[PDB]
Amino acid sequence: NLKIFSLNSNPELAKEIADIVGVQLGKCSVTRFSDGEVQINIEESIRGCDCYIIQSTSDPVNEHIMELLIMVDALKRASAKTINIVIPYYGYARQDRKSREPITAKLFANLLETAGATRVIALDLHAPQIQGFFDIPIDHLMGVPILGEYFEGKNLEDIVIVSPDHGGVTRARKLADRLKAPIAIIDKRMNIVGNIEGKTAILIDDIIDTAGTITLAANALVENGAKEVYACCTHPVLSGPAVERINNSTIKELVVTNSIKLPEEKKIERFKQLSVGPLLAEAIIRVHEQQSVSYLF
Amino acid sequence: DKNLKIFSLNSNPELAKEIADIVGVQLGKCSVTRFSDGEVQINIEESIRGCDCYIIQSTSDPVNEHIMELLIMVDALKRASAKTINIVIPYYGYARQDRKSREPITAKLFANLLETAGATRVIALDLHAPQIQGFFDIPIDHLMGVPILGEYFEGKNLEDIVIVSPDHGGVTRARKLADRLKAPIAIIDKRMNIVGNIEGKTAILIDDIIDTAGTITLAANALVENGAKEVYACCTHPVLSGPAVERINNSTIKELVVTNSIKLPEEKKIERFKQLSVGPLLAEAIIRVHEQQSVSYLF
Amino acid sequence: NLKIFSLNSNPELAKEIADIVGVQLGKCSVTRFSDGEVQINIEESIRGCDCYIIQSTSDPVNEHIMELLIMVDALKRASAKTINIVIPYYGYARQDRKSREPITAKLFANLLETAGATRVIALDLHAPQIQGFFDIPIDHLMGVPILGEYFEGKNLEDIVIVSPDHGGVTRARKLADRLKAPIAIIDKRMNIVGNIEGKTAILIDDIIDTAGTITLAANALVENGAKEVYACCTHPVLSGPAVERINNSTIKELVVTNSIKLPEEKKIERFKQLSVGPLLAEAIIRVHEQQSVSYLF
Amino acid sequence: DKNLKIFSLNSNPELAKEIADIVGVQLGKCSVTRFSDGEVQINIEESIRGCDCYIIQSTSDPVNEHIMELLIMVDALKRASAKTINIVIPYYGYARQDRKSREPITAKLFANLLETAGATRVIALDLHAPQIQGFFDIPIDHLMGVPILGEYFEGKNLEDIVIVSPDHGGVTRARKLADRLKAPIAIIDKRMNIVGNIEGKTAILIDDIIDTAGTITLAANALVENGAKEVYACCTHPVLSGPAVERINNSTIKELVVTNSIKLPEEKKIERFKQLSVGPLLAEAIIRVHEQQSVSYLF
Amino acid sequence: NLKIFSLNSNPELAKEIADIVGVQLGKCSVTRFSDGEVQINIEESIRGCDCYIIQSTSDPVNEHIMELLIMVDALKRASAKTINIVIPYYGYARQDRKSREPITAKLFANLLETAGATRVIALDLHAPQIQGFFDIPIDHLMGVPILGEYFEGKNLEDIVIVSPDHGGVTRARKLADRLKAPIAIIDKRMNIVGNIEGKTAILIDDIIDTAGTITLAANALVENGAKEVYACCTHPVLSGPAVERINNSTIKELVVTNSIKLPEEKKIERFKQLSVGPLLAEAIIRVHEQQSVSYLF
Amino acid sequence: DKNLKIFSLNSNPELAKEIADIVGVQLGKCSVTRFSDGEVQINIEESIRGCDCYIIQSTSDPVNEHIMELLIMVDALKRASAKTINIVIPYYGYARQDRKSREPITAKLFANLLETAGATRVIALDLHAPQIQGFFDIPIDHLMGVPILGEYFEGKNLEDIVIVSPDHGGVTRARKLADRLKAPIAIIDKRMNIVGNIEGKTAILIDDIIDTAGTITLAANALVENGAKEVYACCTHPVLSGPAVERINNSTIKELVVTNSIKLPEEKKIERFKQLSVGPLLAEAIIRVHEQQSVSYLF
Ligand SMILES: CP(=O)(O)OC[C@H]1O[C@@H](n2cnc3c(N)ncnc32)[C@H](O)[C@@H]1O
Ligand SMILES: CP(=O)(O)OC[C@H]1O[C@@H](n2cnc3c(N)ncnc32)[C@H](O)[C@@H]1O
Ligand SMILES: CP(=O)(O)OC[C@H]1O[C@@H](n2cnc3c(N)ncnc32)[C@H](O)[C@@H]1O
Ligand SMILES: CP(=O)(O)OC[C@H]1O[C@@H](n2cnc3c(N)ncnc32)[C@H](O)[C@@H]1O
Ligand SMILES: CP(=O)(O)OC[C@H]1O[C@@H](n2cnc3c(N)ncnc32)[C@H](O)[C@@H]1O
Ligand SMILES: CP(=O)(O)OC[C@H]1O[C@@H](n2cnc3c(N)ncnc32)[C@H](O)[C@@H]1O
Repeated sequence: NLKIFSLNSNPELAKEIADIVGVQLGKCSVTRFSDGEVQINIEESIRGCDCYIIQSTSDPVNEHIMELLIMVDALKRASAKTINIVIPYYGYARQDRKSREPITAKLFANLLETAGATRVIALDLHAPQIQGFFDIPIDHLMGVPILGEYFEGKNLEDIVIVSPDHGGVTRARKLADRLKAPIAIIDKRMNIVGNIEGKTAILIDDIIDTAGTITLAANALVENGAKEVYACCTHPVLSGPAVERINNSTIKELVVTNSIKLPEEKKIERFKQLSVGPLLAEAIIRVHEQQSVSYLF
Repeated sequence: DKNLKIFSLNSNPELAKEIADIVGVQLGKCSVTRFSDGEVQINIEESIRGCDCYIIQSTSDPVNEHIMELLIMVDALKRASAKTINIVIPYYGYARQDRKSREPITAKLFANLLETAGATRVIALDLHAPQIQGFFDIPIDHLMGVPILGEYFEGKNLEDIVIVSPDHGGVTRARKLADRLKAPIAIIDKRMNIVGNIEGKTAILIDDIIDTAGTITLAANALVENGAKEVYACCTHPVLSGPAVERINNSTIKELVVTNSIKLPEEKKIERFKQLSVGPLLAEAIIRVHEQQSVSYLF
Repeated sequence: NLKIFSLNSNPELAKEIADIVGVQLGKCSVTRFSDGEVQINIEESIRGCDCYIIQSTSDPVNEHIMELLIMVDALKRASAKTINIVIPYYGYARQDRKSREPITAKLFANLLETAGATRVIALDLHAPQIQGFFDIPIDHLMGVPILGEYFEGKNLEDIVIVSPDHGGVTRARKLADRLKAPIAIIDKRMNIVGNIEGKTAILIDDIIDTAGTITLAANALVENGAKEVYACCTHPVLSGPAVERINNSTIKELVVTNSIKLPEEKKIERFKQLSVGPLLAEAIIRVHEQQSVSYLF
Repeated sequence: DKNLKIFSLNSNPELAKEIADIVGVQLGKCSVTRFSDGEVQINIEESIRGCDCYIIQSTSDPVNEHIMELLIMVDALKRASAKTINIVIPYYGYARQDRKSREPITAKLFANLLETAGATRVIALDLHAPQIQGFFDIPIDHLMGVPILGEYFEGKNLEDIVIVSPDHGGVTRARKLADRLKAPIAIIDKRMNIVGNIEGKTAILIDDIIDTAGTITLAANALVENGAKEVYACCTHPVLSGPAVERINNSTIKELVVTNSIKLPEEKKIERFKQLSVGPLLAEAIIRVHEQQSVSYLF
Repeated sequence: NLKIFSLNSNPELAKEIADIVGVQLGKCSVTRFSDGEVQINIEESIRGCDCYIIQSTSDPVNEHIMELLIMVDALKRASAKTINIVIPYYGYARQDRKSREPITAKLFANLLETAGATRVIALDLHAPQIQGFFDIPIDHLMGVPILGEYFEGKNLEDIVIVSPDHGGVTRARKLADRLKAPIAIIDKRMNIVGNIEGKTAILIDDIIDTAGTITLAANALVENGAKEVYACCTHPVLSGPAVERINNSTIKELVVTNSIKLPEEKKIERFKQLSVGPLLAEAIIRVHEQQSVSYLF
Repeated sequence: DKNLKIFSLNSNPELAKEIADIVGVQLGKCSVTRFSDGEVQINIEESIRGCDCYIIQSTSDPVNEHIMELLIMVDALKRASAKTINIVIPYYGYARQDRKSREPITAKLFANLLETAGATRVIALDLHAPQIQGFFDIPIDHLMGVPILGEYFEGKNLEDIVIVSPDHGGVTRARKLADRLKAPIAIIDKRMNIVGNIEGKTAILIDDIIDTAGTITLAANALVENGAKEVYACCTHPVLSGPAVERINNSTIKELVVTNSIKLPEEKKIERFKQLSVGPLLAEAIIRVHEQQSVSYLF
């Protein structure tokens, strides 16, 4: 009785997951009328089923958010037993606190619960406490282990983990612990805090948006005598001049995951993308059958 | 009062600017940008603590983007301690998805989203279905727009006119206008056929919304094909998506009358055309609502 | 684990349904104390069962509404697994919009959900959008097909479907499509709009309340040269002088359903009542077992 | 203020008219008819936008009809943008169904219905159970009615009196009156027996409600049968259903004292009887509540 | 799939129950940090299970209330299927009505539902209508039968049941009906109402807190010529000088239940404690398997 | 206005008394006792019907007792018809339990409890996590406390200073202070190691909370061990549980700076120490909030 659907955000990721678990993406239409309104029409009875919806609320965030919500509404109204959401990328998660502004990450939670979600599955939220913005169950998969493993495997010499900013220090520590390495941060107010001479430095953030912060960081590192420089993040937002900026940066290589569907029209040069499909696929099953999900950490 | 702060999001600023000027107030200062990211950014550069904020926004194309900024705004205001957050919606997008099989009822989902976000009340103009009004549990005032069009045509001084309902759902609206003008009604039983006398008459086609202009142009031509003196068309909401304009410019429609509830496509112009403003009405509605003077008086 | 109960509105309809599906109406007392308060006392354990309640909120609407709500409350408090409501006739559905008035159809929805309903099954609501006044699942059975079939079977000549008023046009179309006939409406402000000379006209509304609107319509038709006249509606409210007015009308025959229990003390003369028990009975099962309910349209 | 609009539904208009006159206000104008259909119709012919509306209604026989109109009224008002919708319930029907097996707790369901409909607050008089007060989450002020009856009897100047509790639940209420009159108490341990000295005494029977008058008449007669000087009976809520009147007119009760919280049956009259008004109290309660002057001062 | 947990209130009672039903108290830590905050850490996957929590909100009420709530939250967030609460002693139940005060018994209900409870099982609430403060199902076990049986068994002569105060009369009647005895009350404003000369009197209240009310009652009885005096209550709160006062009273014997864990440091002399474990144990099962719970009255 | 009623529960009365005196108001009269039973008793001896009540309470040790009385108070006030029930929390207990496995998120449960009880809004000071702010849906103003400490140190006129983050989460806070003082930052990468130049410097250790004083003392000593001119330490919330005091009195900390958000242990005194008051700030916050004057101006 398990049905999985993919909306428009990251279909390639969604089929990969579906194949790993072993089902066919649901028969559903997420269409559009002449104006600009979405017309969801579920092409099959899901009465009493456990439906999983896969969707990253990546660019354009508002459109993806709305179709997600409308789908939920369609499912709820159509008598699904559970409506479970799998969000590889939680858009608006940076707007998690306040001088005279909204807290969109919270508004979203509230919208999703209103719409009718039963539970949520997420990957590396910008702030781990966003988890508390919900009152329905939510499982938080972490993504650092994946990158750690790819780096661990690289066998680089005297490496140092670097936090591009003041909020990254925790994440940097998590990765520093894996590779058993020291940490240093970019005190950009721009300055380096910590020994980093002749070292292989790895820059890491949760999201690489405009690639502004990070490229500037990599160059400063080099400018301060670092053997070579790598950069990784979970969510490849790469908006604006991001690609051009990186292709021109000193970054030996950029490591990212497929939580967000890559821009088809512009390619990073030195680059590697790891998949998170295996991880989410495993969580679906484990949640669907009620097996320890904590077992994956 | 000085607690009447009014904001305009991106849907129809010209209309907003107008309703604010008419009222006699400066549009609240508010950063309503989008990050390059596409996510919506909001700064409200003016303490609104304890104020009564009115937000003006049509959820017209693109509906999902406008809906989201509206919601985010509300959230900003609620979190920033506004006293009341009142929504003025000249055009309620998704009002066509008002029932089901296995389909959603987006007009209802929206209501639910808006109340969740934190709205205090709503002001609307000609909803596709008057019962959408009941999808809310917060107060909502529903302004009719027919009177405005009625009046334009009345001063046109036409003779031998018949009001026409393009479809099976328009009959009520057609009646409202037929009354206001003391004219008979006829409908297009498109299954396509005319039901009622219309020979040599000046026919006025009326719908709440003119979207693709498909339904209506085809209607006008059929009228002509059935010997009607001349043909006019009106609606409140000018959605005009797709080939709408081209289709009308080529239609037999002597003239198309619409309101400025939805911001007109800047890049394509109807030829024989007239747009009436609904700013005076909403401005009036806001005032009455704000000071608690009867508004039923409009309706 | 399926239990069905009948309150006081339309017990004959309720037993018919119960027999079709195959169970015994629940052991429950819907009594009254000396004053005028209802005393519900469920004569059997329904702990963990799926309870279906059958009730039309017909005259007197307020009494029927209250017992329904009290029953729900009794069931909820007694640990039913699901409390599902089957409403053959949704009273107050005409009060679905606003000059300075309530929207009772919405207040009701809200009351029913507060009381504890799990879902609703309805037949021909005055306004299809009332369906959206709820946030719990609701299935809307339509009743026109039934009447269409009885008319289709009649083999009448050059028939025309007539909408007694400006709101009936949609319904009229639905029936016009069945019998493959043309439509005409009564533009009562009173006038006929459309060809209807020498035709067999069928008047149709969702409800025939005081029978005012409709009788006056039938006579006007005749007065405008119509071969003969029939009239149908789903819900036979027939309040006031309704019967007398029809018995005196020109209506060759009046077709109605048993959604509302007929006045025992006054009989229409030329008349036919079709049952909706088979339809609802089928919906119960299909909902209870989770089979496509959309399959019935 | 002029924002104190008061409405009366059908339960007890004489009482309502009185509380309005006392306060000094004209009862809000409101069509509160029923369609022939039996469904309840409502028009509120007077903009109440932004006003503070008080609704007066006992949910007495028929309880379900009165409950429904009350709810529909509230809905009308909420949808029509009243500022506050405050309910004044002289008699809270269903207060006897206050706990369970497989039975409902209607007093609670009601609270939940009233809040759902949209009430802002409630004012009540002698609930069958004081803890019903906790079934709400909106503010509720509970007026006691014993003081009123206490005072009538006090000025009667009787001697050698004993307060009697008709049953096991009345003992508290009996105490309240025994105190207010400095008298002893005795109860009817009906399982039927007297518990306490009562010989040659003037006994006063008191219950919150006198419904079928079954319990109480039988009590009075037993008292007499046990040598009591004379017997009086009082209660706040005169439900008097069934054979109540006949039973009392035939009882040994020298006199029955009640309040006008429930509208008296027009077609049958008690013989030896006295009705005290609770209008002055509620009127007072409304005023204090409305201007926010302490009301605990009553209680 | 049934798991039972015990928090800190009455663990002895909790194990007794667990043994009767047949399971092991859950693997969970209800710890404390240096400051004073509780750290709940559920030592095992309960995903999809039906969890029963046993806890009396006895002294200290606020601490016990908070751990209960935190546990619920932990369970809800951890995906329990149902979170069912067994409360042998409902603290704050005397604060059930209002001159300018809170109604804590109601605030509590609201807190418990917010936290995430599915249902409640309680024993002798101070006010039976507290039952209505909830909107989730609640089963109310009564405790008088137990004491009745112990008294019935005692074979005492011409006994009279006594209500220490004006609110106890109902409870007194329930017990008077068991032993087929008459009732009398203490009209303390202090006076006796009813014949009680040379009789064996049994004083009964739901709770014996400071033992003030009751000891003073017993002595008055004696002072009015009563053959001998016994006293019973369900909930042994015994705060303050309670024990000393009773040990010095004329009470031949005090009968109580183990709904509240007895003060380890001070012992009543003439005393008997009956267990309520068998009763609750039976309710767990019957609720868990959905069998008539009403069957136990 | 005279509708600014302020109450103090048991957490930090000296602070409360101060914020009330500063504002210029008499602390609302309210019995806030506990029965011998241990259950909390509440009488509010002063009609507050229609008033705007502010409650001051840190949910410091014992957290559960303070939380419960706060909730019960709110309940009392809500049931007693207060107009607004506004909470001032100098110290938000449980802010450390802000995420998960199989653990609760008590900071969130609390928010949910407070809103259920009936709060209208919240005023807080330096939450452990700024996003806790989003756990609420009622308005909440978050006051930063760094400015206060910044200023003390600024007037100390030190030279060659470095701000130090005891741990991986403090880096932001350290930056805020480094900025306000134009100093560099260094952190303790305790996995224990120093990251950044700190030789011969005057180091200031800063955390939001100093609980067991474990983390920080060990940090100060390591600094010294790495050749730092001298060492100071500051935090907003002085939890000082366990061996905290003893550990600091023995540490190398030249001086410890804290605020009075949490009431100091009466039985044990730090030696080299300075406590700054946050009363002026909250007092100011209350006023701005109450009259609806911008408060962002603080932050
Ligand atoms: C760097 P931080 O400590 O994560 O601070 C978060 C800030 O980034 C901003 N922000 C939120 N949405 C973002 C977006 N899409 N574009 C850029 N930054 C974002 C917000 O103003 C927020 O206060
Ligand atoms: C418009 P109607 O003929 O009164 O019936 C409503 C129908 O319009 C459809 N619909 C909803 N959104 C639409 C849109 N943007 N464009 C066209 N039709 C739409 C619905 O599927 C529904 O079947
Ligand atoms: C004919 P319509 O377009 O369905 O308009 C509905 C109107 O009928 C009225 N109405 C509602 N309840 C009704 C009833 N029981 N009696 C008569 N008409 C009703 C309402 O005032 C409502 O506005
Ligand atoms: C009235 P009591 O003796 O205090 O106990 C309450 C009982 O009255 C019953 N009851 C509820 N509604 C009633 C009514 N209208 N008439 C008589 N008894 C009723 C309940 O079933 C309950 O058992
Ligand atoms: C004797 P009663 O009729 O049960 O009245 C209940 C009263 O006892 C008081 N009360 C509540 N909590 C109590 C406690 N823990 N200590 C003493 N009495 C309590 C309350 O003020 C309440 O109004
Ligand atoms: C404090 P951190 O190093 O920023 O990470 C938060 C951790 O502190 C823990 N925690 C929560 N409450 C605590 C308390 N009172 N004392 C110490 N740690 C606590 C949580 O378990 C969580 O793992």
